[PDB]
Amino acid sequence: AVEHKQLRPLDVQFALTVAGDEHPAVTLAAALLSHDAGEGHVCLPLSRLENNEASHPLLATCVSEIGELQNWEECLLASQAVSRGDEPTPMILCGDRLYLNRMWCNERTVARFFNEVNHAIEVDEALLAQTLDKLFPVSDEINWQKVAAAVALTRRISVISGGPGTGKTTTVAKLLAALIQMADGERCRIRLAAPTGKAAARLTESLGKALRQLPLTDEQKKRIPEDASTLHRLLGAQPGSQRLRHHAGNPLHLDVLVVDEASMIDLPMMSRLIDALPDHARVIFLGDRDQLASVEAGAVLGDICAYANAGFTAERARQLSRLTGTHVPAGTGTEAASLRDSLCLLQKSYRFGSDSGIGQLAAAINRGDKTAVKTVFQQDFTDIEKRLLQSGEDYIAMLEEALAGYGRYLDLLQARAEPDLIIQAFNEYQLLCALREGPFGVAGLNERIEQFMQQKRKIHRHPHSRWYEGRPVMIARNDSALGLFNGDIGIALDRGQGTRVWFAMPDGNIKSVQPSRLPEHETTWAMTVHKSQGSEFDHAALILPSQRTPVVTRELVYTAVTRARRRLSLYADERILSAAIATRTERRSGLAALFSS
DNA sequence: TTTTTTTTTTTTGAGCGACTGCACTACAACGTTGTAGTGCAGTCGCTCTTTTTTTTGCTGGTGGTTTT
Repeated sequence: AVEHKQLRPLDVQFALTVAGDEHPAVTLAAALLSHDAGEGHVCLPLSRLENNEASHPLLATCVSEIGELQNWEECLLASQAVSRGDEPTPMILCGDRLYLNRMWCNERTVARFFNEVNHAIEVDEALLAQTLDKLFPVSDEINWQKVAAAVALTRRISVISGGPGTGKTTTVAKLLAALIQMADGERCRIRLAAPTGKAAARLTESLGKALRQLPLTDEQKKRIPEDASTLHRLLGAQPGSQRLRHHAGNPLHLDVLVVDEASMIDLPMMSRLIDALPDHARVIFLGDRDQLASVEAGAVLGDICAYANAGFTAERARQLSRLTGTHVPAGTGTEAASLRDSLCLLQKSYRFGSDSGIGQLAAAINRGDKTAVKTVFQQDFTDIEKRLLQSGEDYIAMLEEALAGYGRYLDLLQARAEPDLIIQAFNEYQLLCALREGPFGVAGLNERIEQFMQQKRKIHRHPHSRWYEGRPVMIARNDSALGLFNGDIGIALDRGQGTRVWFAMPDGNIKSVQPSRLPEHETTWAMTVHKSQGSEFDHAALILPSQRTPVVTRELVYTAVTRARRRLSLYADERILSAAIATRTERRSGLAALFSS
């Protein structure tokens, strides 16, 4: 890539410290490995290092041995920095892929967790089928949620892959209801994990409103899960040290663990969660397959769910047909039966069907760009609009359409109404941009919207006050004392006691906080796609820059499409949207070779 | 080029010198035994200051703060 050529000083200093007085081949390999680990690639194949490097004949002529060091494996193993996994070396080369020692340890831990410990819990099939028939009312055709709940309650470790609006939380509620109704006398300490606090709050309110609907008992309501915790808070991560409370000696005293949003879970946090689990806990992972990658280096959920396209096994198809009582198809071939059995694919979306163009566009994002052009082209399904953004008049037209997007918000702001309706009207329309600074970014679009509200008589703003009535703010760091998490929106207005910011709590109430008590506050007229994950908006509008950037890729446009409930607008060029679909954010990892053997 | 989380403390005196108890042999009183002197080991008090010393250019010299 363009960023991969501009070498960071960290990779150069790491290569000069690790290699030192060794050959320049080890220096170039360590620099390329550190640069690929900085971008998020877990493994480094030796074929790319051999072919796509111009210094390869130079390093071939620099080495001098009896065997001449023609292979990269002998040249790396001749140095004291690369071993086969026995000596405590920083770099590990085992399967013709060079990685770091920590990444190799976490990759082998994930492969051992998903290849060996995932055994089959044998339960009664008749009572499970009766609970699935009494919980799921649809029994006429094939329902993927029933098969997902059956394959999650059958095996210990299970991964549920599904997009937004497909009823994943209802599937988790039916799964937990059948889990408690199956084991009556056995105690079940259900635990819920989330990577972020706002997604944890959404998970708590969604599972509460899903489990209060289903009929339970007096002892069944006692075994309701209490709360969803952060992954740093469940394992006991400290700010100063990396020492965990449940690292390797005492595991977490849990029975079943549901980890929501596994797409934002990186490889070290996944390995630290795996090392904390006991030998009897059953873990259910949630997340989308085609969603955006993790925050730090690593891609766990994508490399897990890459084998979901092959299908199930021959025996597992008959097992699912005996459990669900319907016709479950089988997958052709068998490469890894445990991982292909533990996976599932959700295709039937309940909040949107084939009549809406949003789901068809989300299905056409993973396909070629001409499928997306055909999806936007014919009749637009009264849901998706596309506006070309090339010059300043297109920018003025985009701001004019954003005026109509925030029209109900400004109407409720000018009419001096209750703040709850103001927050409910603001949570229906949302702009999503890629970058932060410049003319195309967060700070550009926020300042342009503030200048446009200063121009037209819609929002009065004092230049020296910085806390005018009607500014939307968002928090950047968590604050458990105030009850607000990262990614929560607040609207500043004057109720009569002064300019205070109202936040919409997930418990149904509204909280008025002083702006002096806010730890962080950033203007949120246009959110980044990485920071808008977990939330949902009724009318989303994606804005992509004209300059080519590695942020705008297939998963970014997919998360921008799946962010919209009903209406979605686009402001991008044709060439940028055509090139962003083909350029997929691939992350090289050794999971595809370890799961194939 | 984007971005995630997190609130639990800990530990710290040792050498010098005496008190007391049990073992251990030397030697005189009545072969054996009681009294005396010393060695070794467990247990315990105790105790660890005091303080102040200065040259630096007021504007030393074409120097000089502030409004359009």
